[PDB]
Amino acid sequence: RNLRDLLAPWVPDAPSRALREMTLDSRVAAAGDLFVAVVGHQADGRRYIPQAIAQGVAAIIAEAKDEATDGEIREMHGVPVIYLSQLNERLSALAGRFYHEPSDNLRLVGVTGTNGKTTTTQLLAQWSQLLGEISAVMGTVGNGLLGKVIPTENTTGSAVDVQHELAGLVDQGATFCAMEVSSHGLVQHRVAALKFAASVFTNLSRDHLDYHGDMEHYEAAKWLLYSEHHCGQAIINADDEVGRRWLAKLPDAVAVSMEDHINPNCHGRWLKATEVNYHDSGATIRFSSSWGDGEIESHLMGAFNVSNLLLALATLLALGYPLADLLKTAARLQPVCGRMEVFTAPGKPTVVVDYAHTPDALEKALQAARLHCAGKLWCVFGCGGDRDKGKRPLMGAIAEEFADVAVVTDDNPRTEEPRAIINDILAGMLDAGHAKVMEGRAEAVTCAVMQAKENDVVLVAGKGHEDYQIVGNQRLDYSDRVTVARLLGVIA
Ligand SMILES: Cc1ccc(CN2CCS(=O)(=O)CC2)cc1
Ligand SMILES: Cc1ccc(CN2CCS(=O)(=O)CC2)cc1
Repeated sequence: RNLRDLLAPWVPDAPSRALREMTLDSRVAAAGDLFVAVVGHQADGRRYIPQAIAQGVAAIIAEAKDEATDGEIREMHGVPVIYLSQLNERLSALAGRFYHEPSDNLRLVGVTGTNGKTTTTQLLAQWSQLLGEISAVMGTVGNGLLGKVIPTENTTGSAVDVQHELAGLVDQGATFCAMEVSSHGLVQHRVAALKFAASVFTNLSRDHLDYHGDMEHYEAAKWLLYSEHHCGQAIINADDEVGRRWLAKLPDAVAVSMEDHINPNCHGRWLKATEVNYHDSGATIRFSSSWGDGEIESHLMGAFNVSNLLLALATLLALGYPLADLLKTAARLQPVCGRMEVFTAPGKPTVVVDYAHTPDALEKALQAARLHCAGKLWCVFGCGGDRDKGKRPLMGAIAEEFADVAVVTDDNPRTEEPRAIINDILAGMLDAGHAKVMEGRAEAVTCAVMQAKENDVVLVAGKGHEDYQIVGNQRLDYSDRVTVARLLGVIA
């Protein structure tokens, strides 16, 4: 890594310096590093140029605004300081070049939208890996090779971090990466120089866009951004209103629908579910497409996961993965752990474990579960103690309305009186007397599972993958998934 070669596309006469790492943070900037001094909200990195120099950085690249002209090479204490205009806009490209263009050394698929980003990302990574790739994910659940994702707990990734982490995955042997792209990330030019093989839009609609002008400006803002990016093949959910409008303007984009929103007259590429049977262990999805027709046995639950699966299918088809091989591997696609995760056993009720711990998520989960439920829908849940109490009666009302049997139990009561939490939940119900209350979560889960009929579905909500019950100050070892598996005579 040489400063001269790094800047060759932009600054021809740049000094030759060996460079170690690229950083925006003067605190971590060590000897031999390239320190990049940017201007943002409140913060001006050029402030810390002397500190970085004092810490022995090999070179600096700095926002030219007000202090210099574009491409201006200065020299401070023997260290090159090269100034670039609109440095925030160019940071992705700068870092891309520094890290040897990792997006040109694997197949990068970007996924954007409000809902289904995480799931669609995981399905892309899983499915590609089943077809022989070494797949990776980047997003909110974390970054890493499939099955080895390191959480992004409390770390906002800059344009440099994005390129760095992608290069990390390349180094680890990744040939495919499914990346969640946040609305904020796109606007802040954090993926500006990435060569996306495909861009997947789970939805383009947003709230607070009722005025024609606002909708107009939103669309224009986004369309502008996408015109500046290397998006590759566009795969767009046509069940979204904005999606459809965009599809009408994008003859090379792939239209994906499960609600009959494909318009055959355009002769574009398309994929649509023609019928779905939601059964006790997943969904049988019959589909037609410009690549051919087929039938997939998905082990994911609900209509939203049909959409997500179809988006991943359409994307991989667009990228040239053979339909036959995709069909042959579809049954091996699994849910994101504790996200509408189905557990079935011969002659037992179907049990779904989901993380849903808010009123909207609980409603969505129950609505999804209902589709697969020939008999009665059971809902086993509680609410966390020592947290906001407002959701409690709302979750009670939801359980009462969207389930047939509400089983109210404990869920991390912490230091709060467990029964007090339950009372708050019951308060929200029209007929609290119709709900079952059982304390001991394990006991409540058992109650539902052992009593529920063969054709019933039991939703166990609130924890998903979170393998503990916080009672008092103890993080006691407990798992909904393990409890359910044992009750069904299967393995979690
Ligand atoms: C430290 C780190 C955190 C997160 C990411 C992932 N990246 C976030 C920004 S994004 O949404 O524009 C594209 C994905 C990378 C590195
Ligand atoms: C998903 C997406 C990708 C690109 C664009 C902008 N692009 C401008 C050049 S074009 O008219 O050839 C094709 C559209 C918008 C949306």
